[PDB]
Amino acid sequence: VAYDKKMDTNKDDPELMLGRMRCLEALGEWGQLHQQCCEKWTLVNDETQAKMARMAAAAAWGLGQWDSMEEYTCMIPRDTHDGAFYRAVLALHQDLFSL
Repeated sequence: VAYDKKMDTNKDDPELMLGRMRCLEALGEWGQLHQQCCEKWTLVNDETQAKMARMAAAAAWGLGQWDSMEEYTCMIPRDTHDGAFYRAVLALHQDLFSL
């Protein structure tokens, strides 16, 4: 509700969308989350796309679009735990039982 009010003013800079992507994440609603993600994934910077990448992957898995999951996951840095985990689940879904 707070971010709804806060953004009733206008669309603004980063650190301001990430919050309500996160709340929609924690609430567990994925469809609206992906609706938001697609509308804005392009017209935003890269290091910010990096910030929303994990959310994009999680919502995409929620909707079962691995075609979207694979294009989302190719940005996540390798040193990150969640990046490795999501790459592993992506590969396991497509039956590559060696890597």
